[PDB]
Amino acid sequence: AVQQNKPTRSKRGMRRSHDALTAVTSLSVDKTSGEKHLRHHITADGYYRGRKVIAK
Amino acid sequence: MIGLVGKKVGMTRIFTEDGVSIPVTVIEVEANRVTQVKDLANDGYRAIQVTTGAKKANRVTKPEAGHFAKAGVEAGRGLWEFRLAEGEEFTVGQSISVELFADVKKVDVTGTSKGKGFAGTVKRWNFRTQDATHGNSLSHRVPGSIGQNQTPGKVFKGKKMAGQMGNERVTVQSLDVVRVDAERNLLLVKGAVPGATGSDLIVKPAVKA
RNA sequence: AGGACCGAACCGACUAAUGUUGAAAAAUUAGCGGAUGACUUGUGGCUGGGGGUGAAAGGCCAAUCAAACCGGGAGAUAGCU
RNA sequence: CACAGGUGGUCAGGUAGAGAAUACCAAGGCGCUUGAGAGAACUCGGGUGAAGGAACUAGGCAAAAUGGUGCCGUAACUUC
RNA sequence: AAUUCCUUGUCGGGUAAGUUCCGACCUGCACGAAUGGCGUAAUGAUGGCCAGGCUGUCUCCACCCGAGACUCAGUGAAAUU
RNA sequence: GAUGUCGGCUCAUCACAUCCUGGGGCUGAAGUAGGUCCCAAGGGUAUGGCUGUUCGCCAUUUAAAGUGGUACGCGAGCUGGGUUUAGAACGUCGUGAGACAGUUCGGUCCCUAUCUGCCGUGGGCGCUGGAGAACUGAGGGGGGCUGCUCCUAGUACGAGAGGACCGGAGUGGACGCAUCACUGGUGUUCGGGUUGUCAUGCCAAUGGCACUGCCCGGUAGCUAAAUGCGGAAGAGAUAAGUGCUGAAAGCAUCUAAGCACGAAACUUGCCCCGAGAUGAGUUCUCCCUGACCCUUUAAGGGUCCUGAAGGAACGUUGAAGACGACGACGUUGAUAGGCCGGGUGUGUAAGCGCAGCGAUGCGUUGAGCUAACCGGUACUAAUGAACCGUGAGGCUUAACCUU
Repeated sequence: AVQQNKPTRSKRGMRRSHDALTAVTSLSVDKTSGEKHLRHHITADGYYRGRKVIAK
Repeated sequence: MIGLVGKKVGMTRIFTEDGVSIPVTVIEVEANRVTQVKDLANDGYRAIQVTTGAKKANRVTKPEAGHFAKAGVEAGRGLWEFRLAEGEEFTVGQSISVELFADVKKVDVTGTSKGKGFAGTVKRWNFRTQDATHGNSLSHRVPGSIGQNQTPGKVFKGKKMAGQMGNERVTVQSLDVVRVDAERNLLLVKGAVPGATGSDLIVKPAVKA
């Protein structure tokens, strides 16, 4: 139920070796708007694949 | 002898004139094309590598295309190897049809069993369920004891516990060959075979005999 | 008429499960007992520690009871750790 | 503790109902101060179940079952 | 026997099978007459036993609906050492 | 300054002094069936009544219901009937408080797993240029049970009664794996019936809530009670045991030389995993054929150009799945949803007309609706890109090009 010995800082780091986050490989660029966005996601200005989806 | 690669179409029944219903699994065995022949001199053993079906040309990788191109055959959905019993001769590009099973009368069917995911001991190992009442506390389907006291202060290897069940290679032996339809590339075998509909199956003549 | 009957409120706490570093230092859920009476409840009052009270279990007397709590004798004593 | 507990009195709508039970509602008041996905084992709270029907178990624990009104009818025993 | 050690006494009843139960027997280890004896209708969340009904209690588990468990974002404990 | 107990439950694992099955010697072994001893641990090895019981007795099964070790295995796995607190009685002891290893009724079982271990599943790096596949099998697991009936044969045997060995065939029990065609369960995502109540203005028709309100059916999926399959045969070397030839020892002798048989044990054969088998293996295929600079001049560093095979990522997703992983697909496209057709299920919708005072009935009508299913269909979403991964791959030696 509980530990018999205090795990080391080395053991703590070893467990956290798989906790590293992964950054997005790259961001797509809208063909017309030209702004960066997540692939398959609309841009911040409401564009997607150069179609100007609803932006209100 | 060598076997063939087919697809599990499904299950149906065959009504005999004597009033007997035979449960049959329909296996679609298209022509198997020999992509490579391995011999003792070069590979150290005798076998034939075959392919079946069709694959999108756009999705065939260049390393795979070159392998098919050398044999001069169209790409299939995969590659499988069959050992040769010291009396079989095959040539690259040869097509093997379901007629090979014409006079076999009994086959061994291998496939990937349906995946049950993370299964408990009751389902996976047929463990007996404990009492549903009479004071039982949160221990209705739990495994129970998993070892002995200090003397073997450890759990033995191979202990039956919960874990992945199914989705593994399984062979069912000695299945009667109900029908061999060369025209429709169909093979009917009495009984059920591993895997879901549309999965690949490896059919070989029965080894037990 | 009834320490009568069935049954809510109300007062209890027989069984089971849950919870057991709990939502809760005793509760929740489903059942359960009494429910015009030796009933239940609000407010105020009285009984004080070898004493109280007790349809009596050593029960209860501020989450503490085979002698409450607080301060004092007091740095009791400890051939024991 | 912004705690499933405890806390006396007063007010008492509609339909069904014997009813202040219960169900659904009015007036009125709330969705309980982490959410979003997934749809494994296992745990918790529930629903259903072939054939059998207490073989379970210390024990029918738990569950299932019975359940209302009217009429008919109702044993041993009894302090009537 | 809420009492009986020997003891699962013996016989009968109930069960295919009954150390329990019920009825007799009396060899009462170690009942007995207001620290009452023996009966007793009614009553009991009381102890034991047997039936009908009923069922996932069980043979033997299957599926399903929800709350967790699992993954993501925010916050962020504990015993132990 | 805590190593929790009897029995039950769950889950086991080993020993062999073997209960069954297998192989043998002897027999006061005719046969059938036994007795005794030897070999053998592969697998298998009851349910119930009573009692807290283990045990035991009893009932009825089985080829058999083995004996032991494992903290009298197993409570950070369950139980709490028993033992073993506080309540209360009986018998008994005591003047009494109380007591009994006498009985009797009642009586809180906590822990979110750090490490080892185990069951699963990933990440990293390695394997010497990189990459996509198919393999070899060192090694490791799984499996190994058995009844009954029939034929041989009413034969051998036996005075009869009774009744085989060896061999062959069929059909079962238990167990295991797979599967959903059938028989069924489930099916709160499908259809219908129905009670109370509220609402959609009202009628009609519907919806919410009442355990899915209560119910009746039921698709796919999952699933057992459902239906397929499995244990082997064979081979090698043996155990007890039986032998052949044969001396030491003129004989005898299974053994000393030599040679042949011999069991569910052993090694194989069957099934699964498996090259982190760092001893990192094999085969096939694919990709890369730049230009310079510095220097402590070497498996060195840096710049420019180049960015392949392939991979990953993202998206649509799956009979794959806890998450990773694995599989399919991404417009040169059926991956998912929708849509179209069909099937299946439910059981004749609504509206209107007719009959009836009415509740209802009838016609339109096997109607309407219909999830996960089947066959199709680019209508919607799966975007051009970007990102990772490079630029011929060390040294030594030997044989070949230049036998």
